[PDB]
Amino acid sequence: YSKIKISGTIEVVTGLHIGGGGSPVVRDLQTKLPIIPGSSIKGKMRNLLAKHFGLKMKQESHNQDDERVLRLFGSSEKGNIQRARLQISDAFFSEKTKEHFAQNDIAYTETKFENTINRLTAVANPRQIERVTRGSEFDFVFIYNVDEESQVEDDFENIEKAIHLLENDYLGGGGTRGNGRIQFKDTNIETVVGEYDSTNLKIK
Amino acid sequence: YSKIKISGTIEVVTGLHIGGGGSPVVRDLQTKLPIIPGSSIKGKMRNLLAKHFGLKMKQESHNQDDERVLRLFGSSEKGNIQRARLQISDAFFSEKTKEHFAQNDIAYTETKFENTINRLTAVANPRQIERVTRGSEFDFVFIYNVDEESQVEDDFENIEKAIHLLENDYLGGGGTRGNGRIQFKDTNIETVVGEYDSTNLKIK
Amino acid sequence: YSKIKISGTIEVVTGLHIGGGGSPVVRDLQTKLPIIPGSSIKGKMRNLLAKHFGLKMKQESHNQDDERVLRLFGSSEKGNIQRARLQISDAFFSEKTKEHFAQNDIAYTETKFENTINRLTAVANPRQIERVTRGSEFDFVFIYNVDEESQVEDDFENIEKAIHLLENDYLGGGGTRGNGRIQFKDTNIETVVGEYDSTNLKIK
Amino acid sequence: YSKIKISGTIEVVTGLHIGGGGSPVVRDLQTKLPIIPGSSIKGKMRNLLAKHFGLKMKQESHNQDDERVLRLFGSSEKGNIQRARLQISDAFFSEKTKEHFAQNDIAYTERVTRGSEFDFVFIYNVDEESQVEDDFENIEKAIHLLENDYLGGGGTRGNGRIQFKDTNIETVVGEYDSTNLKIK
Amino acid sequence: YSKIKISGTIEVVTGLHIGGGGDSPVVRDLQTKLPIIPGSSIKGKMRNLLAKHFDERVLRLFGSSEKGNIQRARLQISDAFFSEKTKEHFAQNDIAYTETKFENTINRLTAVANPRQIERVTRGSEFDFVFIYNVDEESQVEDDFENIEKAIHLLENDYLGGGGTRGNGRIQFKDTNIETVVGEYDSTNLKIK
Amino acid sequence: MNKKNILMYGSLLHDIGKIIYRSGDHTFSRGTHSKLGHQFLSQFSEFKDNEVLDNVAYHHYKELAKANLDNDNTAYITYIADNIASGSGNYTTLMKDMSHDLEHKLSIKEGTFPSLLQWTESLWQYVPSSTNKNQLIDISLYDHSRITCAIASCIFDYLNENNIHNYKDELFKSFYQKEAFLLLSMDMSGIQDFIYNISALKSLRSRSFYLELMLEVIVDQLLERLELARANLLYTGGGHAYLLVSNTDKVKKKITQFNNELKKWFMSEFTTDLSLSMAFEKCSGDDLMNTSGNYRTIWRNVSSKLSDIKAHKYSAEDILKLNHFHSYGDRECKECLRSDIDINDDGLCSICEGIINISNDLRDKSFFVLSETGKLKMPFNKFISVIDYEEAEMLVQNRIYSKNKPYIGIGISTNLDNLGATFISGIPEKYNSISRTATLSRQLSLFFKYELNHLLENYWDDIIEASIYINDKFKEFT
Amino acid sequence: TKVFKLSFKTPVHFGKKRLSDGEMTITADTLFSALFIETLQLGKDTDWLLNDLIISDTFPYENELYYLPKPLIDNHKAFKKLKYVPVHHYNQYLNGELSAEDATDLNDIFNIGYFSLQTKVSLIAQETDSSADSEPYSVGTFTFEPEAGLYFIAKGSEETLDHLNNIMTALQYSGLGGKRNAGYGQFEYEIINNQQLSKLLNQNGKHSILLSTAMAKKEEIESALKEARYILTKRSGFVQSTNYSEMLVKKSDFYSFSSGSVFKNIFNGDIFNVGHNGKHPVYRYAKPLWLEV
RNA sequence: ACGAGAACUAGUAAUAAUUGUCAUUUGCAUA
RNA sequence: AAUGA
Repeated sequence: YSKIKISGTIEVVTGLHIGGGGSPVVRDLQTKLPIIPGSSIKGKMRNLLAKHFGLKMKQESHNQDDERVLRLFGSSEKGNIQRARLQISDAFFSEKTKEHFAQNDIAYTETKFENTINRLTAVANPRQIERVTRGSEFDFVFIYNVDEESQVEDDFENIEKAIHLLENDYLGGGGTRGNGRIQFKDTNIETVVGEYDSTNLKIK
Repeated sequence: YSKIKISGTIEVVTGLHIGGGGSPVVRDLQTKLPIIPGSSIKGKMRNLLAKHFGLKMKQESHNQDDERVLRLFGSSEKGNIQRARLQISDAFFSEKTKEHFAQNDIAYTETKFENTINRLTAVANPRQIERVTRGSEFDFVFIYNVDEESQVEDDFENIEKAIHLLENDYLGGGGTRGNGRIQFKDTNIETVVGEYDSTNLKIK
Repeated sequence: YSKIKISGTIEVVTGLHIGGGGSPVVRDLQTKLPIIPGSSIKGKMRNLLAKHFGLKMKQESHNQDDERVLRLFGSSEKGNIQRARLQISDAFFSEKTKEHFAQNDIAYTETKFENTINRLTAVANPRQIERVTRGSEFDFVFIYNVDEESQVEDDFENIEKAIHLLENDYLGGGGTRGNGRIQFKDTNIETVVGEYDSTNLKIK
Repeated sequence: YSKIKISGTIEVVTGLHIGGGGSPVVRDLQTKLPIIPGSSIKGKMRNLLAKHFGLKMKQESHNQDDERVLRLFGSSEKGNIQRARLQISDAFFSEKTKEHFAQNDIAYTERVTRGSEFDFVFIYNVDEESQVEDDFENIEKAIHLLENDYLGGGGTRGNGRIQFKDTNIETVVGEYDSTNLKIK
Repeated sequence: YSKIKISGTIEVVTGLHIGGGGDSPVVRDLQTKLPIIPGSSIKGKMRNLLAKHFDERVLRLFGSSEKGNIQRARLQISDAFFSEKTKEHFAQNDIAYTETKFENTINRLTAVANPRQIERVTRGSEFDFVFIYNVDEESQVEDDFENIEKAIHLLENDYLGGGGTRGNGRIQFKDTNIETVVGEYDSTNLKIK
Repeated sequence: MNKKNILMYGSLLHDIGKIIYRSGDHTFSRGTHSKLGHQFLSQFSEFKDNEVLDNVAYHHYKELAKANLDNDNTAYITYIADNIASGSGNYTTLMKDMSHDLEHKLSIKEGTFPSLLQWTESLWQYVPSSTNKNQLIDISLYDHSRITCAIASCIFDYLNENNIHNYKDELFKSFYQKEAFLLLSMDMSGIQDFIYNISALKSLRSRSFYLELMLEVIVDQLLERLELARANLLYTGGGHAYLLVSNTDKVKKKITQFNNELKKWFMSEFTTDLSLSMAFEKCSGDDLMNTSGNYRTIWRNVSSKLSDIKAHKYSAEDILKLNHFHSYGDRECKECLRSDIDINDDGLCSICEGIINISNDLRDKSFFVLSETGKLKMPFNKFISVIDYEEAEMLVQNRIYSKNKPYIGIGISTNLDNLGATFISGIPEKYNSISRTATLSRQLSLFFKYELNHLLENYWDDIIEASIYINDKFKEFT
Repeated sequence: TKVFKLSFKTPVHFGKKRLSDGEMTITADTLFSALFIETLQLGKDTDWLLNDLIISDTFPYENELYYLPKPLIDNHKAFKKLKYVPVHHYNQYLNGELSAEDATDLNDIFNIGYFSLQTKVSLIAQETDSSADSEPYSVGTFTFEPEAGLYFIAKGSEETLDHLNNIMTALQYSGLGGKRNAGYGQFEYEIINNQQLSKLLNQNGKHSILLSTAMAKKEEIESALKEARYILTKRSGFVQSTNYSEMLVKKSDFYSFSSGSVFKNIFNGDIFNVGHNGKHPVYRYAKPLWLEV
């Protein structure tokens, strides 16, 4: 029984709006800074990697997916329980970035003003959207459980596919209108518990 | 499943005034330079390509519009499920322009003084408008989702129609007085995710 | 739905003082050469072609105009939405004029010294004003949208009359004392978007 | 709104020296040949016409003139708008004079050499149908006074008196009859 | 015969959700309305982890006592409570004790979304805890403490409560003190991290 | 026909001419109520008992004053019991129906008295008992008639058991003061503990039913052992049974014997979780009547001796036999948690399994039958079994317990905060009699057992709403 | 004749028949059990305290106040809702000097904690294997206010009570209830001698009030119940480590008097054997601790 | 030798899909 | 800069 740890940095490319309040952005209430919830990341990876493999109409109805997808994220509802293997924790604002922003006096949040033009009348109506600044960083951690020895290489291949797909997609809302693009950098793999070596493993 | 990448440069022909913060312009605050938001590009292209096809008064009432328009830009509102197939990203002030403008001592912003003459009174009122400078450039990236293997050619034909129409129109605000005229250069098509071909595809 | 292009050259015969930087002359910051803002042309043409038709004092108080002017130019202020159908861009020095002034070693600006002699005291007060060298040529473009297959002919007759009145007038400032007289030349019509027949139209 | 036009030529007899340079003469730097600022003719006709009618010392202090000058010439600085109805344009040579001088090999500057001709083109807007006759008879009077006075700087020693010839009163925009007018 | 007490504090790294009432309603006291971690929660999670690692060890330390053989529990785990330092600091900085998180679910084939709420103990809080060990066999205390150390390690790299696959529950252990409270057995050398 | 039956029959219906006079039937509404009733009943062939006619014709003063009856005839004892108890077309429709029922349905032979009792109850439970202008009549005619019967039977037990034959001279105030009859009380403990011994929410009505049925069975048995009827039972329910008997040596000995048998059986069936206590205090004809407010005193004394008997409910032999070893280690009842009884395969003992089965049957079937062998245990080696309607009439052709169904004529059948002030005081002055507690108990029972079901027919927030509604209704009640 | 004060700080589970039950106090038999188990655990001698120690029931206390069980000596509606009487009024209670309004105020002031049904689950089932239903169960707990708790009375010589001191010092780290190994029921204690407690314990009268649960020996029962007012309560339960199967081992039923009993004639008690088909005896405590008023 | 003792309120799901800070406005009037 | 949705 072994547990493998993955840590790294999320970098914001264009403005990001997780916006879980409802238009505010989600904040920790001990520090008053933005955070990236982990259920967002898990849900987006579920959707993307599921659509990669065959997604059927009958498989559309029941929220069941391919066997591989269920194996990596868990089903545990179908009368055939499936325990998950990949635990996704939240990510928080980094100390390097808060130092930099306080030094150069850069506010942490933008308020973009937007407009809509309706048809037949051309009377516009405006609105306000808050969004994280670009150049921000967050620190992310993943844990993966070795419930079986012979599936590790395949599972990490699939996680690499999910990373690629997410890095060519968006997190949060307003993704088609511009918001929410990310990259991952400075990763690291380590066997934090157990006796399973993880030197040949990599997530780009 | 496949995602295809479009990329290129926007060339500013006359003054551009998005004014997203509004008489200032819309700026980043990690670098304090102008940008072109993706929202405005999407909206203007959509309005052109909808007007070019049919526009009915009842269809004018509620933003109900042609089928191809909703297939390529997304509605999923009227109980029919349709998420957008084209992802449009923001445009960031390019590096070559930065180098040239720095080493010739040319600013990034014109300040134009405007006048209004009243009727039957002949009193002038002055105004100041802050326009992005001529000769600039920006960089843009689009992502295309392939949700159906037998519509790629048609959707790309509609896209090149929208691009051509916009090369004969204005982006921004106050374009009926000489603002916002743009051009597109150096367009490249790549398939980022999948095993799909993009050698016969083109956009002018 | 289609879009016609009107192009040509504006030739200045007398002094041209526009002073948009104001007593210098408005100038591009990337080439360091004068321009005519499109705002000036649109405003001057609107005032001329609007004074010709009925110009009521009650309409002047409420800034209401004649229906022809609003359909050709658009106001959308009285609760009735009217989008402009004629788009006017700026002007710039033509290549031939640049080559001619470069070969002949002739500058682009004249400094005129003007003397004011005042009543009852006779004290001569001098002034310096900058003007654009007479005999230079500017390149202009208008874009015409078709929204109704019929009214194109009437619209082009009206734009003919507007060009005529402008050609018997001055552009810019300092007109009632010798500056601003220009004319149009080398007008061309070429349908650039759509499938419309506009080869019998004639702009002189 | 009809645009009527006046055009004519001006003959030079006394070696002229305007003083547009502020000892040279003002030149358009496209042809290096003498010109005449339109402010010159505008202001000089203005001053003569103002002198002819009553001129008050209090109005001299405040740069106020008669209603005729405020209409024809127009100032629009007292809080009452008066846009000018007589666009004066800058005058150039005539090609006749240039051809004659080139054939006879005569220079232009001594001062403005004698025997020149100048093409002056005025544009008159008809903002009111009725007052047309009064305005044009006033312009005729002003032209006569100018013909019997001097234009230029420092002309009080024999320079700056010139003649009017060869007019043509043509309507260029409008549908108004302009055959009964005259400006000699 | 000796009794040993292991005392310390546990810190909440990401939001915690035990939620016995639900699932938003987090377990509290019904009078002081302060969140607590029941000892059954810790006992069960540690049992599951340590069993997955490997038996007679789990049976001697947590006790079975009905499988045809009767073994009595050798480790007693108590409830945990909010600490005074954290109450003072939060009262000064004006922070609430509990957060509310808003979430959403998406229908396949229908793309319609519907909401949820999850109540969750705040980040940075602290709890105080004590465990008791009854020394019934002298030649086994080192083995029992090796096993308890492994259990605390595993629980440190895992989650407590509900919804931990989506990002809740992570905890840390600080400020350990190991004192022999009844008897004359030498426990000034033990360590638990 | 035993003379006891003669008195009892002339006793229940001795006051029916009052209805035939209120009905306005011109045929039999001209004279005094006694002769009106006699004339009415002189029709039907079954009711042609001569001494019953004599009993019903003269239940007042002048009637006996001018009738010069014999020395042994129940009209005198009728008079005495009546006195001690005492302390518009719908009536015409009712007497039409009465004529039809009397000539068609009922039987007059021995053992038909309970059927006659249910008949009178089902018909008369709302007739105004009297319309006296100087009195407040909070009683129905049913209560006057029934308590008159109970008093009559008790007076007869007393007079006959002491070997007196000259009833007239003995009973025609001096007798009213003698310690003639007794008040008797049964209280069963442990109801709350036994009712909440279930492991879900609707299952706690079956064992409520079991407790209620046992109380009714034991009280009906007691009345049978003493040669009276269910007339002599004032109140039942909760855990209580208030009853009235005679003050003679024979009944005292029989009460003692019955007490011993009940104590033995309750200990046998259940160890100590359910008991039964019986206490009796003697009363005179004056005590139940309102003379010097002594009724409160009587009630308090009965409660006092009841508390004392509760304090010392066992003896040394019992407590030593209880602490005697017995076999254990076998499983206990999964719902009832008691390991002294043999258990079946399903995991429930005899009584708890019987209760669950009888609740399952009660949800569909609705008649209970008291037999020698059957399903659920009862005192004295008797059992209760479940049967349906037509089955009930066939069994009647060859005792039956129901649920609030007033079926009449089918053999013998028995249809099944400030409380202390109401139960002990009632009306302190001018109305302090046994009849008033009778009617108060009847009205409270109608509210508790029948009106509560009607209220709940349409049924956390609900609990509060019901509490507020109950409080408001009780405020309106008093 | 010292008294022991105990404060808990954590909820406790005592219970009557099931785990769903929550109870405030426990009985002298439960504490004799605790002390006996702890002595056998510490390796000492049970002989000294088998037949020299007299223990009483547990009783509640509040800030500076003490309560005692209601003795079984006009409103007859308010007293029946009372379980404990304060010490200062104890004598006044037995002389009929307590009024209804005072009793009602007492009922008002007597809140010393609250109750809670904690719900839990079990996944040790085939949930480990595959799809299998979870099993929600419920435990009942009682919680004290910061200044309430329990007190006990113990008497005898000085040596026995020094032994008792040692036993309580050792015991204060185990628990006194049900789900002890789940995190319930620990305490800290103090040894007290109050003046008024000694005054009540040293009265002189004709009757006697029982502060424990006890049973008369055979040869005296016939003379014990001459004039008495008592309550019999069946006491059953399961054993801790008699034989192989726990289920096959369950104590034989026992009946004993309650803690408000009044006896005109005193009896000594006995420690009773309630074992059968076991390896070692299982004792129930039954020895009375009197107060004579 | 305490109505005892073994017993994680767990498990699957996120913040969504659509939307142009745009429409009207001559640095202009006098020696 | 002026008034709006």
